[PDB]
Amino acid sequence: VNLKQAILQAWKERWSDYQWAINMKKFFPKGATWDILNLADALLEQAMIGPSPNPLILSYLKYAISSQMVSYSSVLTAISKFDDFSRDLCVQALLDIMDMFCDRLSCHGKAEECIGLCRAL
Amino acid sequence: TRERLLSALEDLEVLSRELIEMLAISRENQVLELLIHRDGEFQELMKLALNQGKIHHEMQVLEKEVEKRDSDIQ
Amino acid sequence: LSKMSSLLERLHAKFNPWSETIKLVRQVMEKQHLVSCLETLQKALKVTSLPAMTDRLESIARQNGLGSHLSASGTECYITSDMFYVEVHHGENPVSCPELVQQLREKNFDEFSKHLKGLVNLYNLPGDNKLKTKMYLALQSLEQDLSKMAIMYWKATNAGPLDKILHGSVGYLTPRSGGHLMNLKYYVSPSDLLDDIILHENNVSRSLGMNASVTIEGTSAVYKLPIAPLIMGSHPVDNKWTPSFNSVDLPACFFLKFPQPIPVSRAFVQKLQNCTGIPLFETQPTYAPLYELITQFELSKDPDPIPLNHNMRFYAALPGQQHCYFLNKDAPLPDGRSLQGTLVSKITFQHPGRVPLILNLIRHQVAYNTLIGSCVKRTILKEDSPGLLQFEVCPLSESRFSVSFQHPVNDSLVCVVMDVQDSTHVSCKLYKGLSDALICTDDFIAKVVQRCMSIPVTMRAIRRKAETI
Amino acid sequence: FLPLVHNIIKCMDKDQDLNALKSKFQEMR
Repeated sequence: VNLKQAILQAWKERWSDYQWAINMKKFFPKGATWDILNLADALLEQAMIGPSPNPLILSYLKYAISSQMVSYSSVLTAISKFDDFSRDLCVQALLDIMDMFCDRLSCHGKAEECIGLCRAL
Repeated sequence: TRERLLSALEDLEVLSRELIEMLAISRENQVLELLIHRDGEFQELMKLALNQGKIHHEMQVLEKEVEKRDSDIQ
Repeated sequence: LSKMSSLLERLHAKFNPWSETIKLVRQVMEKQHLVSCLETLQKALKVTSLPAMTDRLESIARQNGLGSHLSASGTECYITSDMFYVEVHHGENPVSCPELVQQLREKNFDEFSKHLKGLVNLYNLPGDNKLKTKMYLALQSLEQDLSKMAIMYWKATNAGPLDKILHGSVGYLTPRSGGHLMNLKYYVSPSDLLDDIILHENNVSRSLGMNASVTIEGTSAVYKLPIAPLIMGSHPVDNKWTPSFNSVDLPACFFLKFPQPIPVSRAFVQKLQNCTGIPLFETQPTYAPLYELITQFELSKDPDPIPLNHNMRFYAALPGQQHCYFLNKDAPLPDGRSLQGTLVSKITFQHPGRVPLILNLIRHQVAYNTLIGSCVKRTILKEDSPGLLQFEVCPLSESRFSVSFQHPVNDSLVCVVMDVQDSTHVSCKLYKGLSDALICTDDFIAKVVQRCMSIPVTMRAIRRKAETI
Repeated sequence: FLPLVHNIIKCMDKDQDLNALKSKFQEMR
């Protein structure tokens, strides 16, 4: 039902990232580009609870960036809302996630998405 | 039961003799295990063997008494 | 089959006698070590009166390849090297051990046989002759020093036996008796102190806990060891050791053999080396994930024919609720290498000075193994629809691990990161989202764990406390 | 019975024919 419950079921029964993608499609008929539903926010919240991120939900977010499920703008905003900064491991994970899409950073959509990418940068 | 005890006795004697003879020729866990198994059979039924005889003597006394009683009654 | 063939051979002999066989043996004699060994076997099964029980003691001698000389019926002596003892080299007969006397007076010749085996193993020492006597003298000095160090702790604090075992200099120490060498009890796990609420008293069982044995063993390299008691002068708090040279370069070192090999992590090897310096594993052998080795140690404590085939997904059943724990070996540590460790059976220390430091590191590694070990179980939890709460253990760093579980009331994942700072001390922090229901108070969980035992158990308390609120 | 057999085995280990004959008489007993 909620995105938190779907991600958490994906953590409970060990789902590989593509099986997570399929079952995430099946749980939600309207895709809504997954950014209306804030996929990046929920994945970052339930990945960055420990002192070190659990590699499962980070694998889910890295697949959801490398495959184009989630726009770069929602990821950059959800990265921007983290701070805390006392943990170096979560910060290094966020910088590897930024190392994925940065230098590429190419929106192919409406101009409002490009303005959103500007504000997100 | 008597047959079983006699068979155990014969097996024990032959196998013990064979093991000792092989030791003598040199200067046998199979034989050893067989020995302990029938030794347990003989020992457990040797306490029985002794009591059986005492019980048999008692039975003979009882039989004599019964016989007398009957003959007297007749 | 073989028995049937033997019966057929007996039938053939009957057709052919025992007297003839005896005559044939006599002819062969007129015309060995295995027959001697066979004698001991059939004399061990022999059990009769006191005369034949003295021949059973003679059987025990040749069973362990020992030499027996008897003066009168009362005294018989088994003699090899310095291992000479009499049931009525370089030392007086030490004691009339009640242990050995009780076993012999009662019908336990088997227990006496085990005790001789222990004595023979202790003196399996290679060396030569005068060197063996000196090497034994060094072991005697180490034993005296270790005993004094234990006495100092008892004088300084009148601690109960449990405190000494869990947090004391050296450990509960039983002086060597007969074959058994000195045993220092490094740790007594809370779950195993309780059996089916045991109070230790001074009657603490030899195996009721984790025990390590101190002994001298020959080495390829040459080392300098104290040949006389080195605690000539003792500072009232802790101990002071007079410096070496007395000492001699015997080709051996003191050892701290562990009866069951303890899985130890690469980080511990470095932390331990920093103090002693003696290479812990010398010739670098194999080094795979630590969590696999921890599972093998826990699973092999009780042996069963079917391998668990866990796939690192151990299932645990508890009074309330059902839990499944994934040990998550292969999770990268900050360095990028999964926790890797190798079983250690023998740790070698020249003097006891570095021993207090080495033991404190070992106690911490043993404690972490016990908390993670408590989860490993042989559970066939198949098709479990109710409960089956699923937790995963990840190695965040050497000495730290995270148990991750779904929030008991809300939906976000919540993780408790536990660090085994010391053998008896673990510090745990609950990580919970900004919007979440206060799951637990870190102190209440601690009280329940200390009063009871293990960590599969800690997760139950966290769930129950949250639900009660 | 078993004691006599063990005594015969001990005699074999020491070595006799007379003892084997004694074992046969023990079997008659």
